Amino acid sequence: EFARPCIPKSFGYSSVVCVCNATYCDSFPALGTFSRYESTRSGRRMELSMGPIQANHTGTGLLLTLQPEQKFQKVKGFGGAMTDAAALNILALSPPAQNLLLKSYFSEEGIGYNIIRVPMASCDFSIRTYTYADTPDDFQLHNFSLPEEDTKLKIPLIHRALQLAQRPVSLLASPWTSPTWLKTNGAVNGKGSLKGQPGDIYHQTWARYFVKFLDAYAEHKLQFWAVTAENEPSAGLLSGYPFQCLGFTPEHQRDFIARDLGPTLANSTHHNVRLLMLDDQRLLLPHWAKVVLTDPEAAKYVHGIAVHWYLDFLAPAKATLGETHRLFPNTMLFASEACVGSKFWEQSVRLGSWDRGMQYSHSIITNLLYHVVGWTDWNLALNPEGGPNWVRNFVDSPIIVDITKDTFYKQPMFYHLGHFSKFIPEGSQRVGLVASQKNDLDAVALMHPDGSAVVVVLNRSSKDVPLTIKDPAVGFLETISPGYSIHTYLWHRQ
Ligand SMILES: *[C@@H]1O[C@H](CO)[C@@H](O[C@@H]2O[C@H](CO)[C@@H](O[C@@H]3O[C@H](CO)[C@@H](O)[C@H](O)[C@@H]3O)[C@H](O)[C@H]2NC(C)=O)[C@H](O[C@@H]2O[C@@H](C)[C@@H](O)[C@@H](O)[C@@H]2O)[C@H]1NC(C)=O
Ligand SMILES: *[C@H]1[C@H](O)[C@H](O)[C@@H](O)[C@H](O)[C@H]1O
Repeated sequence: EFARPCIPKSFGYSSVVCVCNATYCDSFPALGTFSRYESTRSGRRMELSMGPIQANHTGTGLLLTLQPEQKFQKVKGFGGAMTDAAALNILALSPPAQNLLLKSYFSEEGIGYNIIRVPMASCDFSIRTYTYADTPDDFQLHNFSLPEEDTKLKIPLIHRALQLAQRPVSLLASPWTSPTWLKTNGAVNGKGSLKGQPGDIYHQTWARYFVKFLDAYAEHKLQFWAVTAENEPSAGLLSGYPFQCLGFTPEHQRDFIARDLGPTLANSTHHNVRLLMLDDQRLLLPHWAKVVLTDPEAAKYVHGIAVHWYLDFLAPAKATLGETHRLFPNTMLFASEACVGSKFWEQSVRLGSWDRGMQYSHSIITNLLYHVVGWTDWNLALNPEGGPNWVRNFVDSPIIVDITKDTFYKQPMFYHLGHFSKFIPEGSQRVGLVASQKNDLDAVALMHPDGSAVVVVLNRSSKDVPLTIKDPAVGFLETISPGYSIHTYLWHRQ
C-alpha cells in the first residue's frame, strides 16, 4: 500500500501515540547507499531517509566498527502474547479496525512479528478462571476440552494473524496452572505444586495434558514451534501468590522433564515441538540451567531456556545470560515475557510514554548482546486501564484499544519493538561491534540471511551524538544519533 503517516496525539506524557481507527492506520537501498529508519521523542515514527556509504573517514569522533567475521547467535524472532485479554480487546473493535491492528503487527506493511505466545488456559489476563480439565479426578482426561476463549476468541485471531503475515509465524505455548485436583493446595493460585513426585500418576497426567492441548490446537489446524515447561515456576513457591501459578524448584522441574514431560512429547505425534525450560527471571541463571542440564536424562529433551525481564535490575546480563551461554552454549536463550507498568507503584498505562519505549529497546539490545535469540512482549493489546485482568494486575501494552470509540493507539513501545522486529528476520545472525571510545549509545549489529547488514542504535541520553559506522568490507556511514532517538541502519554489503 502507500505509506500513511502517524496521526499523533498527546496525553500529557513525554511523547505521542499514533491514532488508528476503522479506516486509517499508519503504515510503511540502492548500492552503495544506506537506509536509516528513525524514531524520536519529538514525534518521528520509523521515518525513512538515505545516505551514501563513503570510502574514507577522518576525525576523532565516535566510530562504531562492525566485525562481520565475529559471529554469534542466530535470531529466532519477535512477537507478543495472544492472551484472553488481548483477544477480547481486539474483537471489541469493528472488523476493519481489527484488520488494521493485526496488520500493524503481523504484516509487511506493519512491523513483521513472527512469534505468538499462547497461554494454555487462563492466566491473570483472563476474565474467568478455568483449565481445560476442570472435572475433578479426571486422570484419563476424558473431559479435556477447549472452551470458547480458545475456539471463538484466540484460535480465530491467530488464524487471521497467520493469513496477514509474510513471514512464517512460530507459536509458543505456556501453562500458568494445572487443574486444581492435581495440586497440593487445591486452588489455581497461592503456594502449591503438583501432588506426588515426578514419575507418578499426577505428573503423568499433567504431561498428557500438554499432548491433549497440542492435539486440540492441531484439530484447529494450528501447530506449535515450542512449549515452556511452566510459566514462572518460581511463583507457585510463594505464599499467597495472587494469580494462576504452579510451583517447581529447579530439581522438581529437572525430574518432571526427565521422567514425564520430555518422554510424553517425544512419544506423541508432536515430537518435533521444542521444549523450553525455566520461563522465569534471569537471576535464576545460571543455577537453574546447571540443575536441569547437567542431568543427561533431562538435558536430552531441553531445546532452550526462556527468560523474563522483571528482576533484570538485580541481575547483570553478563553474570546471568553470559555465564549460561559460556556453560551451555548449545542451549538457546530466549526472552519470553516483558511488560512495563507491572510494579505496584507504577501507573499501569502511560499513553505516549517515550521512557517506556526506551525500556523495551534497551532490554532488546542488551539481550541480543548476551546471546538471546528472541524477544517476546506480553499482551498484544489492552484497554486504557491495562486490563481486563481478574486480579487487577493491570500493566501497559504497545497497543491500547478504546472500544467506545472504535480506535486504538500505537505507543512508543510499538515502534521501539518494530525497529528490531521489522528489520531482523528469523535466521539473522549477530556479529561483532566495537566502539572507539566510551559513549552513551546502545547498539547492536547483525547480518541478514542474504548477508546484508542491520545496526540498531539507541541514544538513551539527551545529547545529540555524531558518529560514524565502519563496515571493513564496504565503507563508512557518517550519521548523528539525536538525544532520545532510536535508529535502525540497513545496507547491502554485497
Ligand atoms: C479515522 O481517522 C482519520 C484520520 O484521522 C479521520 O479522518 C481525518 O479527518 C480529519 C479531521 O476530521 C481530516 O483532517 C481535517 O482536514 C479538514 C479539511 O480537509 C480541516 O478542516 C481540519 O482542520 C483537519 O485537519 C482528514 O480529512 C482525515 N485525515 C486523514 C489524514 O484522512 C477519520 O474521520 C472520518 O473521516 C474523515 C475524512 C473526517 O471527515 C471525519 O470527520 C470522519 O468522520 C477517522 N474516522 C472516524 C470514524 O473518526
Ligand atoms: C509475567 C508478568 O508477571 C506479567 O505481569 C504477568 O501478567 C504474567 O501473568 C506473568 O507470567
